[PDB]
Amino acid sequence: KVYDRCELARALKASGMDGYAGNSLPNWVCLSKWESSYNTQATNRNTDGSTDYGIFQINSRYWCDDGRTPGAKNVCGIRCSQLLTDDLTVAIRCAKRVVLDPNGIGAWVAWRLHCQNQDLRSYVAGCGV
Ligand SMILES: CC(=O)N[C@@H]1[C@@H](O)[C@H](O[C@@H]2O[C@H](CO)[C@@H](O[C@@H]3O[C@H](CO)[C@@H](O[C@@H]4O[C@H](CO)[C@@H](O)[C@H](O)[C@H]4NC(C)=O)[C@H](O)[C@H]3NC(C)=O)[C@H](O)[C@H]2NC(C)=O)[C@@H](CO)O[C@@H]1O
Repeated sequence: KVYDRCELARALKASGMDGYAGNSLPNWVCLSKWESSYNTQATNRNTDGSTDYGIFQINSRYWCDDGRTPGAKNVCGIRCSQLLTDDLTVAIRCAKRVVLDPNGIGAWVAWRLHCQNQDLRSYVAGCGV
């Protein structure tokens, strides 16, 4: 599914992402936009054999099992395929686990690049959330 920006903002707010581990909602909408253009089916293969999956582009070296990644740890304890559904439940559950590690939201390259230190008001403007 390709989510609409406010549609995604509502689903994230409903799921307790607003303020999760101290990260306000706009943070999550901004990273989703730059990581996947709001597409739950987005996939990106890396030079290292890993692949990034879903709306949050979660990497198969550490978080999920895709059966073809060298030295994979599967910390979320899921199949990477579960990160590509229209339903965001599993992706959200795994994103919540990722941000608890020491690097926090800095785990996401797109966040470090396009969202960190920026004015993110625009990402939730007009959503009424
Ligand atoms: C630019 C590019 O090629 N790639 C990006 C890709 O980097 C993004 O995926 C990110 O990959 C990085 C690099 O592998 C991941 O960071 C590692 O994350 C693990 C897990 O948190 C860290 O190990 C943790 O280390 C802490 C501190 O020592 C320990 O407390 C924990 O025990 C250990 N946890 C476990 C469970 O092993 C490791 O240190 C990180 N490495 C570095 C150098 O920071 C990052 O998690 C990952 N992000 C996501 C969202 O999957 C990816 C997404 O932006 O896109 C591009 O492909």
